[PDB]
Amino acid sequence: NPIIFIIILLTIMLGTIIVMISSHWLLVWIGFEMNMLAIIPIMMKNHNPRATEASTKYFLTQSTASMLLMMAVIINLMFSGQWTVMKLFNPMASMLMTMALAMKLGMAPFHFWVPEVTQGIPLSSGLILLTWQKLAPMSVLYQIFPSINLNLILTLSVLSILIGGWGGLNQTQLRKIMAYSSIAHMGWMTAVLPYNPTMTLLNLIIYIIMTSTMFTMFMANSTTTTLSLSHTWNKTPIMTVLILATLLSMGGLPPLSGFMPKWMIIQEMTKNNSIILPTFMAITALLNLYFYMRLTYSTTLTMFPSTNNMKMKWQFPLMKKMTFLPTMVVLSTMMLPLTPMLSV
Amino acid sequence: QKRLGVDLDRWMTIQSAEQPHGIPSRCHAFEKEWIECAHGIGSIRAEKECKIEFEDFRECLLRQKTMKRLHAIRRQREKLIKEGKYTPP
Amino acid sequence: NLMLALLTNFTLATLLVIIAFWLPQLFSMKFFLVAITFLLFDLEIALLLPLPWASQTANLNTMLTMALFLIILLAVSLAYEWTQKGLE
Amino acid sequence: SMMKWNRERRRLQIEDFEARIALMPLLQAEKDRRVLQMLRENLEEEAT
Amino acid sequence: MINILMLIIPILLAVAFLTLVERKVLGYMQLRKGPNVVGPYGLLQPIADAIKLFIKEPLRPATSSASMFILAPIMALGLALTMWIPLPMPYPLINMNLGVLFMLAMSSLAVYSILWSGWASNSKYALIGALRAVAQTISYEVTLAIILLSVLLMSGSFTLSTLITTQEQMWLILPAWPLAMMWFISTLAETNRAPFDLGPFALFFMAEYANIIMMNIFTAILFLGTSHNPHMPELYTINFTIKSLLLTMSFLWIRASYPRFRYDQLMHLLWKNFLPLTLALCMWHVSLPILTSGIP
Amino acid sequence: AERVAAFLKNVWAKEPVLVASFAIAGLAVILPTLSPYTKYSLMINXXXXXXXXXXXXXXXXXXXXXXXXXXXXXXXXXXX
Amino acid sequence: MLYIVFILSVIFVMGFVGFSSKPSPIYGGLGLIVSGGVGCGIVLNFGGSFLGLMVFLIYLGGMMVVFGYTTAMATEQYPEIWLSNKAVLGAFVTGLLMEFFMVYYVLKDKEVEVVFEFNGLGDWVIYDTGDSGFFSEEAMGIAALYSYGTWLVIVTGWSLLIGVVVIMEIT
Amino acid sequence: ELPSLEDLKVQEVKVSSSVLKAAAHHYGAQCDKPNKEFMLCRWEEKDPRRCLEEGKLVNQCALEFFRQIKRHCAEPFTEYWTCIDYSGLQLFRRCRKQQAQFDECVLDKLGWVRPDLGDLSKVTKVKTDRPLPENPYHSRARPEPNPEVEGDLKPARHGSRLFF
Amino acid sequence: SMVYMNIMMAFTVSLVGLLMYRSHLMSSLLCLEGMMLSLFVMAALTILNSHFTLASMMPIILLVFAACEAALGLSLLVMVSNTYGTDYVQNLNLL
Repeated sequence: NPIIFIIILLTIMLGTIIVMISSHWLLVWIGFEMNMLAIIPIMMKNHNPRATEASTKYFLTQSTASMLLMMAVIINLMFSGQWTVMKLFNPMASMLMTMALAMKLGMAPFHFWVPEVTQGIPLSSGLILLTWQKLAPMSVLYQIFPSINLNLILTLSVLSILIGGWGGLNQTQLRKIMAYSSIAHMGWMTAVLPYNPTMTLLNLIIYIIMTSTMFTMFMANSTTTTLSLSHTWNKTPIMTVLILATLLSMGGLPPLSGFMPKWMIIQEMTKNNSIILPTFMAITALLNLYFYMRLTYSTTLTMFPSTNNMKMKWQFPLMKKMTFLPTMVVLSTMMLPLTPMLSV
Repeated sequence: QKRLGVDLDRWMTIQSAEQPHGIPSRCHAFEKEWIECAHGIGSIRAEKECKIEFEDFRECLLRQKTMKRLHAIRRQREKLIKEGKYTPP
Repeated sequence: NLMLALLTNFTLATLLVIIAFWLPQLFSMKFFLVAITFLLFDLEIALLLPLPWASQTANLNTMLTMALFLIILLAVSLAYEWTQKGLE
Repeated sequence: SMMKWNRERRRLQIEDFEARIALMPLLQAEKDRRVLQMLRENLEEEAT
Repeated sequence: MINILMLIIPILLAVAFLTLVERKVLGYMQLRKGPNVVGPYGLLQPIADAIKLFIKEPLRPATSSASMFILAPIMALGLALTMWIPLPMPYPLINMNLGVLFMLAMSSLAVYSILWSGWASNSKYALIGALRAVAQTISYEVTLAIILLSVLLMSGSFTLSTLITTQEQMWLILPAWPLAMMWFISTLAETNRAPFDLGPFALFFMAEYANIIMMNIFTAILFLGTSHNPHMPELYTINFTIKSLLLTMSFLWIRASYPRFRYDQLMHLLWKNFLPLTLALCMWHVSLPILTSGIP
Repeated sequence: AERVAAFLKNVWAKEPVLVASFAIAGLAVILPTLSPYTKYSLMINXXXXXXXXXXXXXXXXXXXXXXXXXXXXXXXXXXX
Repeated sequence: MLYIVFILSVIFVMGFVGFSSKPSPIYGGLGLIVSGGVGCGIVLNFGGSFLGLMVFLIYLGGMMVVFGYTTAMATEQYPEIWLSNKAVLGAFVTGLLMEFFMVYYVLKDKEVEVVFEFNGLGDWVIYDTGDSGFFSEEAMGIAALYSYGTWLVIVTGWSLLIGVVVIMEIT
Repeated sequence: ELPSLEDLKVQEVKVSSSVLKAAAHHYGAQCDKPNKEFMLCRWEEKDPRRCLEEGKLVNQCALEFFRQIKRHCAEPFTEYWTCIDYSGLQLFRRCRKQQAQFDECVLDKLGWVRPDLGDLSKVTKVKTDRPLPENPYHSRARPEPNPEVEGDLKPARHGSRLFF
Repeated sequence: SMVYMNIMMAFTVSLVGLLMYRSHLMSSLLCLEGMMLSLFVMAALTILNSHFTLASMMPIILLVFAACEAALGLSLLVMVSNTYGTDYVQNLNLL
């Protein structure tokens, strides 16, 4: 595909800009549906039966998500009648606002599409456009941080790490593990929103970079654990060392800068007399680490995936941000712990 | 807003703003109180200082307080059936 | 009344159907693209509807730059359609 | 030929809107009625 | 309210007497003669066709799918007669807030009449043949919307009564000179047989012939009019009947003279030939009331 | 000429309706900026009062008088 | 007789009963003709003739017409009768009993609801407006404008450029 | 709420027809001051409860204008009025010939005055009645906002985080 | 209050109608049209009663984006009928 693929990709970039730079309620409504028209062609790409099934499952869940969001916009005319994105002014519209944004994100009750959508994506270039897409509903949630009830956000954040922590244990597909770490990390996202809206934006920065480092290192084609197994000996051994720095960082480990969200999310919550919730956060986070525990053994060990066919010609992929971003993803906890102020 | 629109105008969002020609809002006078009450951050986080001016503004759009009142008159008008009822028009 | 004008037309239309029945005694996916183009052009026409309706009061220097712009992209969409459209 | 007729319509339309501006007892008829209707409503409230 | 009944029964007579004029004008265009054995000059045949087709002629059901086949004539005959309501014949029957919006909508809702009849038959060859006929009706309504929006942009609002006032001395044929040619072709959309051709058979084309008169009168207001004269409504109506019927003969002219376009090439007439021309005129008609002052 | 004379007469021979699609739409953009006649249309458009007039309380003010015919205010008299 | 909007609103929900029920896409397609056409009348009663006729031009003059094509493309020929279908009639009978049983409580004006809002009279306060304006008024006399909302014109144009390009790449 | 009394509305009103008033826009030129006094009252004070005595002067002056037409040139005025009702909704077209018969009769009197431009917002300097600032709707002044911190910020602690 | 007790009820009925299935995938997209139709009426009543004048353009824009989804999602439905015989919810491959 020539220029038209870049134009479609630029309209997702432009689509989230309408969401970011906004004041009107129908303006963000357009911004969400600008993405809906633009992700689907990249979802298809290679003319697959899996791609047709994934896109239809992606659309029918996210089209209903937007129409539930528009109901919250119309109730904002029923009561008050002000079309400025600041507060919902309703105990009813706030319910239909948070649950609609939960549909677009990987939050607890509306998570079922996430693993099956990720499987149907043809290439690693399309796999980024779900992790980057989650910036759009998060940007609205930052704007309407008050007037939203704790009983139907924090319950959806706690359950998502529970179902995320058990949702990747019986899975071997590399796309499916990344799809359930998405559900796992979204619980750490929305838990901060009541206890200071700050650090939610920084949690995005850590997550989006760390997820993009994975798929750019998955440019050497691998879909399963057994296909990423034949990489230690048949392919380059230095590549297994750099993926190890990204696998272990996604779980809660302090020498790596993937502990930098788990630094402040617990810290800000403990300030507001809540200890029983951050305990439940950190223990369930070990189940998220446990996926990468068995996935590190694919790279650290021999595991016998030799294969008679040996590659002599050197691999030439895109690798656009595959060098600059993992250096920041591995070490930033010693570099910038004062970056909380710089981001938000 | 996550990112502000500086040196550019794309608002026209709030009620009782710049009219298309000169056409007024149905609740124009009530927001002349509401916007003037809550232009600062004092009654934005607490929302207690402008409670008097919000209840009358909520009454403008819904008309629920008049709806309960007019129903009470209509029920008592129906109570006058086979009693001391009079109709001037 | 508008309802009085509508119902009288429909009731006499159904009355002719009563005369018509009671009185006697004895695949191809290419055509889908047409419907796609039609529906997408309707909305651009729907946005170009208030032209002899809003131009009476509003400023002309602001409108003309935007009014032509909708018809331009309505032709730019057709410019993309020209490069391999179909046999139909 | 069309634009010369449109400018003739401009002379008519300004005269049409002038009749709207000139009439203010038309606006007075509204506010006189609103007081009289409310007084009948108040008498209905006193009776019921 | 007797006026509605005075716009159904004499209107259905005009549809009935159309079959004679379609046979007589096309007849004289083909050197043959019209009906003569029936009456004095064959004038007793439209009532003779009504007794033949309705009373004794039965219907052998192909499948009869419960709700449909009986629902499709309601969408055909009913929607064709509702189009007569907002027409600015001196003083119209309950004048609409917006005239042409009701005119364009009920014509675009008339597409269902051929759609539901496609569902009425169980056979696949009927519905594929039906959708091909829908494809012609669906496409030319885009041009029907564009040409209307460029004619009104010259003068008048959506009200049909204001379209009479603009044609006080000059017709809208001359300022909209390429659009006058364009609108005449785009009116051949509702299975007019001149560009391309696909309950009982009788009442189904009674709605289709009614739409031909409907477009003939719609051309006689948007492009014709001459004057209004509020003092005498008679002088307008006599003059209107001549203007409308001269355009009615022209629809019997294109059908007589010209063969079928080939369905594909008829779809190549639109998008490739018509739509680049109409949108360029639509661009041109935006600039005209701004270039020279004329925004009523 | 390399394409001015070459790629114009070919367009007249091969699909001349495409000439009309660029020329008439082209004149629709260029001519409104060039013509010194667009200024008159904006003047009457603002002059036409759809809403009711409002009276302002004057305390030492110029270019304002009574509702009767007097040399005051805007009141456009462009070509009668 | 006295009510105008409330009688039409019942027929509006009655159309949606055929959407909660699944009586095959053909009979469900007839729902958008019934509920859509009546849906115009609900908009038209409060005013704004332009906005009421938008459903006639787009939903009834495009949307369901294109949806008429796809019913012929997939799941075509014959629609199965809803009387013979199991649970489809069960969803239909439970759907109407959520509305028709409620109307009996709306009688005598006020009614109890799941939400805090009551029914009311809906006859004198049905219009909710006095005189308001005069010439080119009724809120939707000058409804849509290219002026002031210049930004919204561009973004709508962007999405309609996307639509033509994207569907071509899908098929 | 406290509305006006039952005997507050002025007697002798709405005697003229809807189009009979629309036939003569000379009412905009002669008897214009009392109309402008009521107009200025409404924009200053939005309530009809206060500006009703000014409206009594409007209804009184309106009858004074129409009685002059009742006394003199009744024949060309009624002929113009029958012409204005005979037409549909044009209201000014197809009646210009009988508009020539009008004004010509009125030219003998001082009543004839026709503007060929419009009103274009006329100012009333003679108006006093009541002062404009008197709080039209406002009851509370609204509590004072957060005080703006004046002065340049200085680094003192240098990061109040866990380290450095 | 009066009308809003029906059009909100019609929205909740269509909300059930989307998520309930009898194997037909065409009926879900048909209900998505109804969902936007119910959102159209609910927005129209709020803007027309409280004379906004500016907000009247917003449901017209909403009508455009109603048809944006209810065509591009409809085009994907055709692609299911290209790969498989007839469109069914039961006919799936993803795990």
